[PDB]
Amino acid sequence: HHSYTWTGALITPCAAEESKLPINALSNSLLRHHNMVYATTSRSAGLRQKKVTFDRLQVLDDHYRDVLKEMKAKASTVKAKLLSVEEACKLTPPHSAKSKFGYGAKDVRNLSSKAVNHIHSVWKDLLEDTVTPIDTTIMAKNEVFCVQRKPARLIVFPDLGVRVCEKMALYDVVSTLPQVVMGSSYGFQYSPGQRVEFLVNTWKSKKNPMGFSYDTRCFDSTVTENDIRVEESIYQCCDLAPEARQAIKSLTERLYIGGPLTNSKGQNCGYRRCRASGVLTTSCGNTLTCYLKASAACRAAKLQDCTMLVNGDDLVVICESAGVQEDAASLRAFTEAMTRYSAPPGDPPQPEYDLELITSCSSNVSVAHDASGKRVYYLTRDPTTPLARAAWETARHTPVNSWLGNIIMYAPTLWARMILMTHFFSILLAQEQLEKALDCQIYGACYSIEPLDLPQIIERLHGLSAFSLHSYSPGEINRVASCLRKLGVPPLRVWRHRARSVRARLLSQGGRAATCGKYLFNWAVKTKLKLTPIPAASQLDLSGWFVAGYSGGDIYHSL
Ligand SMILES: CCc1ccc(/C=C2\SC(N[C@H](C(=O)NS(=O)(=O)c3ccc([N+](=O)[O-])cc3)c3ccc(F)cc3)=NC2=O)o1
Repeated sequence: HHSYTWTGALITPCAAEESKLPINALSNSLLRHHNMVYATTSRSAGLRQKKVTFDRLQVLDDHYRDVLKEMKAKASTVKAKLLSVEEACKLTPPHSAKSKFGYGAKDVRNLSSKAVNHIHSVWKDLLEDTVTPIDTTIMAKNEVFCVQRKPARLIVFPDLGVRVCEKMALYDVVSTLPQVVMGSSYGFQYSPGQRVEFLVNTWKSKKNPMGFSYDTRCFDSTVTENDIRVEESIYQCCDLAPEARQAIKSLTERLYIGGPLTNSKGQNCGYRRCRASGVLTTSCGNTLTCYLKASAACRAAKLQDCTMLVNGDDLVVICESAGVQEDAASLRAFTEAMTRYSAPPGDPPQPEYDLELITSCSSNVSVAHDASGKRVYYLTRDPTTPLARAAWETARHTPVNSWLGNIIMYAPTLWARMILMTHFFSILLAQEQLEKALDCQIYGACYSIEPLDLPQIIERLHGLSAFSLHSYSPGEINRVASCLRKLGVPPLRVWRHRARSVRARLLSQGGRAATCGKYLFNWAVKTKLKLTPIPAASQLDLSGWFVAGYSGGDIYHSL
């Protein structure tokens, strides 16, 4: 029951790989300690392979089956539709990996005959063949981090033609089934503010609240064939067209459960028997399985009033404390149950009695004060990785602009406002690219967004209070202070100075640009303004922005 088997062929790159942080005339103004930032490359693929390769064992008890029966009952109320070839094509990222069959994402988005015909043939084959394993490409991802070095993560994905077929058969399913099955516990249905709101209200719902985060060790590799078949059984509970059921069964047997791994050079690297990280069902599948195992585990551990929050493999549990000594014991039982279900912990889970001390999705709840001085909760996170990536994107253009996604997601934070906004608007100004649309990601889905719309976007997501938060917590303040000293990032006084400059320049520009200067940097001036709702704020269509997770699902949405 090994997660992977290898032939010995190396996981190769499909282009040039940089490890050291690229430096340009702008680097120093943001970060001086350049050696602490690095990018993971294929060179460390071998190390990752050893970590993700192990034997899985599963002992499924009655709690497991009891929870599953419940999940299926909810899933049976779901009705999902097949997406047309055109609709699926539209969801394909302009820069998605091209097909090995004479066409690329551009041809797919354009509905070229060649692309449409191959997709139809791939679909036909899925209906007629439910046994032959589908080929996948294994690659080492190039991600940026701050030292203290980790081996590159692996990404396994099927060909473009297959990815479009996954959309047709399962897009509607993975977009609507999770919230129906898990209710308020499905994390991807919330915007950052709504996530904090749910966490806060949940924590208050308890007489004596207690909570903890549970980090599974290499979750993808712990997903067994059984887990993937159980996932399919859940999808099949939905009201689906017979053609969709066949396609889902086929995709499960031939791709989701496992298959051969091929490097960029076309050499067989081995075989997979665990979760593929680059398929449409990755996020929904992990979310369902994690929720199923954790739910069953809570019962086995006898935790009282268990409220969960799941986002793929990230898990948050808030419940009624049965006492400090009892909580620590119950948690140990939880871990033991999760382990029996093939989901051992990476790091020992610890009970917390302070909401702000629980970290999940690399985030945590914190509190500040709005213009009225009222206590306001918001989502933040350790800025280390965002800043390292911001440094990289400062001297290198990338497919995904993490700084933009981070501003949108953490707009209310001290670090995003003082540093990210100031630094990058200064850059956008100097190059006059404020109106240029940029790609970023939100819950795994790719979105093309223009910087000029940030004020509106942030207002809709976080409200006007995002532009006026102050008096952050000492804990947050010092975590940011530490990070800046570690990376060698200039202090507040410097950023405030730059913000006034950036702010003044934006105000001069006028229109959309002035709005950015007025709202985004109102904290830079000594005498604040009023800051009132933005007229075009409602015009924005943020409908499918916070509905589901699509990490590795090759999903696109143009704003
Ligand atoms: C890493 C070390 C560090 C830097 C900043 C802090 C802590 C801060 S900064 C702050 N507030 C200012 C701010 O709002 N100033 S004001 O002039 O807008 C202001 C001051 C007082 C009030 N008031 O109501 O009393 C309102 C607004 C700030 C917010 C966002 C940002 F990116 C930088 C600085 N509150 C805090 O706890 O720690």
